[PDB]
Amino acid sequence: LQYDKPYYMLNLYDPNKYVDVNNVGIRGYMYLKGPRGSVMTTNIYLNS
Amino acid sequence: MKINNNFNIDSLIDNRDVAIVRGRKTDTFFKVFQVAPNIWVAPERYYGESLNINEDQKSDGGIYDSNFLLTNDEKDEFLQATVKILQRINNNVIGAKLLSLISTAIPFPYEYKPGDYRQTNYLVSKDNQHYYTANLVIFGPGTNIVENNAVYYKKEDSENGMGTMSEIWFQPFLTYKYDQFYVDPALELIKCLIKSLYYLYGIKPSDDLSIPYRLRSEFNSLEYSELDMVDFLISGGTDYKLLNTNPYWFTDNYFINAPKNFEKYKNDYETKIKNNNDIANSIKLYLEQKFKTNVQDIWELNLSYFSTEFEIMMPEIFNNALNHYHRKEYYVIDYFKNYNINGFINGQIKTILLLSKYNKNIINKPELIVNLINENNSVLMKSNIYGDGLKGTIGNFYAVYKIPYNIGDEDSCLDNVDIKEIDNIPPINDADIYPYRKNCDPFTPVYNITETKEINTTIPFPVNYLQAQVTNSNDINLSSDFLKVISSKDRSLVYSFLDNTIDYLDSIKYDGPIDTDKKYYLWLKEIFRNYSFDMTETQEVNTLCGFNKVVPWLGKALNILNTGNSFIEEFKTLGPISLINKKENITMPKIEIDEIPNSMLNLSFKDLSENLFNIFSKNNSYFEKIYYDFLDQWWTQYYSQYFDLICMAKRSVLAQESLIKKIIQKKLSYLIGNSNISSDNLALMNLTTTNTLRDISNESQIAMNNVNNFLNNVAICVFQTNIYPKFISFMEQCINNINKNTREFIQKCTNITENEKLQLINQNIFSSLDFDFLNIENLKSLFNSETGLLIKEETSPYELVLYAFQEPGNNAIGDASGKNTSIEYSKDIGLVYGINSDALYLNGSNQSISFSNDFFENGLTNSFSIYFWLRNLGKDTIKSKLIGSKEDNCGWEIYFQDTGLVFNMIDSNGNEKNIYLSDVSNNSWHYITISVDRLKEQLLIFIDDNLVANESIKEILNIYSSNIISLLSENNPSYIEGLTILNKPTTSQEVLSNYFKVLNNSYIRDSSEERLEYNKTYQLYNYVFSENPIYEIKQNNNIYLTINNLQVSKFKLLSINPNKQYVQKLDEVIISVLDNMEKYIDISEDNRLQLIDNKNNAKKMIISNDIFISNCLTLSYNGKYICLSMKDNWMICNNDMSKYLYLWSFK
Repeated sequence: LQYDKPYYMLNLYDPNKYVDVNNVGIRGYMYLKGPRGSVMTTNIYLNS
Repeated sequence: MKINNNFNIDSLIDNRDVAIVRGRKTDTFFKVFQVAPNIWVAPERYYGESLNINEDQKSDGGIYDSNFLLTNDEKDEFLQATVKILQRINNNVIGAKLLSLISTAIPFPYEYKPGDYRQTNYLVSKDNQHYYTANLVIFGPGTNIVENNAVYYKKEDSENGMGTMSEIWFQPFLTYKYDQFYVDPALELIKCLIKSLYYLYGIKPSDDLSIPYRLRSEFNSLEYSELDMVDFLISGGTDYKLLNTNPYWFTDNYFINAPKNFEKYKNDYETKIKNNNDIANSIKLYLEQKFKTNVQDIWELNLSYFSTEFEIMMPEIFNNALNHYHRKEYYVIDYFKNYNINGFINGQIKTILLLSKYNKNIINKPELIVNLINENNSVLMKSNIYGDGLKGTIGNFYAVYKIPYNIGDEDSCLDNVDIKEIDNIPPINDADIYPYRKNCDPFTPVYNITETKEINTTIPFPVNYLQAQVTNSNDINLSSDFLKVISSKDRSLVYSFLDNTIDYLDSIKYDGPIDTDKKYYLWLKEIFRNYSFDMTETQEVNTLCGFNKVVPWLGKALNILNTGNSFIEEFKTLGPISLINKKENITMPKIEIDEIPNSMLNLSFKDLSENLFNIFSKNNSYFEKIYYDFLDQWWTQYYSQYFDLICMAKRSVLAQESLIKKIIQKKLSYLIGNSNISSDNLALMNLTTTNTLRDISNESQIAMNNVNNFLNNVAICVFQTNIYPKFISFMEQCINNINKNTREFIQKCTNITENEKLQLINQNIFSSLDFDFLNIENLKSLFNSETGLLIKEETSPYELVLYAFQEPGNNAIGDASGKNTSIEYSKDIGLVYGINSDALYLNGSNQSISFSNDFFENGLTNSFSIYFWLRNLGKDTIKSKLIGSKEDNCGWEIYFQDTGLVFNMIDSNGNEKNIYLSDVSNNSWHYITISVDRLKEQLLIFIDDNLVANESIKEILNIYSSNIISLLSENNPSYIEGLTILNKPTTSQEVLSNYFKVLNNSYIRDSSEERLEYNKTYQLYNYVFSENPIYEIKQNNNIYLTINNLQVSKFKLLSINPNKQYVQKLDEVIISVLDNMEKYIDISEDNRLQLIDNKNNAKKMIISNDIFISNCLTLSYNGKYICLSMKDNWMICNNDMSKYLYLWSFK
């Protein structure tokens, strides 16, 4: 793991959800939402 | 949602929430209470089944009481219990979503005329002027009071997507104990609710659709017990893991048709109904919410998911065929005493339930009667083997099923459900309900008629041994001859396999009577130790599959290979496959593979290659499906017998445990009644015998886990050595044929050149790399489950693990072990960082902590361990108490004394183990561990990581003390961190691992074991010269640091960032010396350590150390460390000397 290197977030409890911000400010918060989507190329690979 | 708990059996009828309705079309009427929108409870027996039925019409394993739920008090109890379970389920988020879904999953209205819809879900009042909307009504049980069930209002309407009402038979008062826990009735209610979901969405399968469950290996005939589709889809367990595979090896037309019908009725609603004003908007909203969740979501709901979400322990292996394995025993649950919103009060294991009166009424009609007979056909032994209530077919399902070559394969189970949206829907009033007359099928009770057959055997079967190991006599002689046990006409002996315990009892057969409590303690301890060495003993053996924990007593527990000298020798010379009866059971699945289409002959090279690639992918997927089918077949055929062995062995262990407890209790009662022992000694004897029985239970659980793991491994190895080679051979033939066909097809193509023909031929071959699906981790991970994790954490050896931290406002201190240990601590105890976490700071006068836990009382035969981090800040030689449990001079304790510690163990009889530990109180952290092992009778004391004491406590009897462990640390302020008490003895390897694991947290420690930090005035020392500090002296117009074989130099570390406080491993440092003006370090040309004044000229060294050493850090620069120089003694940056020279320390 390295500093100054953007990373996307994943949670081990609920992989299907990803991190998003509701709003920016004091009253804002961070939350999880889905579905993760899927990238597929037929007969070779299919992953979230 | 809000469950209405303000209803009693005598509430007045309001025509809205509580009413009296009619079941089906019969003239029977009953009272119902609406608990939540569209869900009602009928606190009465089910009207459809007659309360009394003929004796031969009784279902085996079922309890029949026609007087149950009869009086109004029983009905009110049922109502309150059901409402309490409803509240418990609703409190959890997933249970609340399930309840909202059931509340909104109304059956589809029936279009009597185009544009005219009539409801199907309705209840008719007594005089037939009030109609009630209800998706589900929960009744009491039918004829059998333990038969929870759910039935549909109309068959066809619930089969073709329209949906019907559901009616539930529920038994909230009875539960059964599986292994070591009581099954939560909330989970059974959840299972019935999910079945009601299947009924409400009209996705009920055809009755003939049923996947196989077990192979009836008890019979001498080939027969498969197959489980219904809904039961398999919603039961969960390990069996559901052999069907829910990606890709699906088992598929049926039902899984295609059901979404079709769902979408059809969704279109019917959204086109015809949603735009129709003929019906109330309530039905519109209910249907909108019903159709918002598809059929896949309903399919993925099963008891494994709810067990994980609700944290409920459930059966996980063959959980729908328990009536053959687990002859249940029933316990009554008092919902005001033994239940609350959080399930069983004090867990599913630690709660106590009164045995139900109905256990004697359990009907026992066995599917088989096994009769052990001798040469002259005399009936020696007789036993009953029970069925499972599952349809048994005579045809092999695996040899008839056709794995679909052509199929299409593509979140939270109820993520789309909105509880708030469903709650906001106003209810359906009585004045806007137009019923449909033929909405109810005529209910017919179904009676299962079991068949009984006999078998005569010359060799005892496992059930013969299992039944011969139980007895009702209270004067038990544990014998060692099953033939003699059966032949014993006196009915006195009872069969057993505990050779150590039997031999010990034979040795003290002529021993003098136990007159005093000391002899009783000696006898009880010896009996416990012999029992634990008989039961928990295992032996590692190397078989054709690996290292396995062979448990030797199974041969004498289940009559498995008693012919040979020992169980292990037979297990090795015969292999795993010998542990079962029916060993050649695998048949080749019926498989069809589409040949290459001829229309591709006139295709270009690229298109032909792409089609061949698609064929290759489909063939690989088909081979994977064949492997999944083989895996399921191996389970259902071979692991069924091994799990029969598992359950039989666990039952044998429980029988032996009960026999031993009988012996203990009879001896204790005889001593109480026929001895001159003082009364207080009798009271303490009873209190100690209780704890000894608890420890015996724990040892039994250990043995059960051992046999479980051993047989699981044996079954996996059977799959290795017997099923996979057959799969490999069949797949080799199949790939050979497919390669031949593809090669011929390519050679027959016309639009392809010869070189391209060779290219395509070699590109689309099949070899062993395509059907090599074996994966040991998946085969051993089938048996992992949420039940296993919950049992593991509930029976965790950690009785106490103190955790401490600082929250803005206060400091939190407590137990993190999950047990019932209560903590009462003086609120003037601060927390300061110790080694890895916070540590309690004790003044030594008024700071007290008290840990209350039953196990802390200790006893005669409980092994335990105490370890922690101690840093004394005192100098008192007086024997001052530090920590321990001491009631009436009896117990264990540890006091400060001199500059070290004293460990004291005093039993009731006066025997005292007093040990002294030197050099412990030095303003430095020490990792103290004590391990009292009552099995081998060993006392181990470790300081830091050295075995400082290894004594024998063979002469220490009962040390029963108070449940309170008190941390006082008299007269010495001190730091105490990571206090931990386990109920298991600790070995040296575990102590070393814990020591290094806690220490190795990427922190740099000085000589005081504390945390080194920046901007702190330390003093440098060498590991070799720890007694000799570092001095600064002027020479050659410079200043140099050296030892003497001189003003001691003051050392500080500096970091680049001013936001860093402590010094972590593997980081840059600038060494600084405090002179009249501060100076920094540098390395000169001769690698000597020079003192400079320039701020930026000083270069950055690197700090590291070895994890094997607590605090001997090393300073390096550009790959070359700093080491002591030759005598002349300064420091040099050279690596042509011994390793000890690089080591350093700070103070």
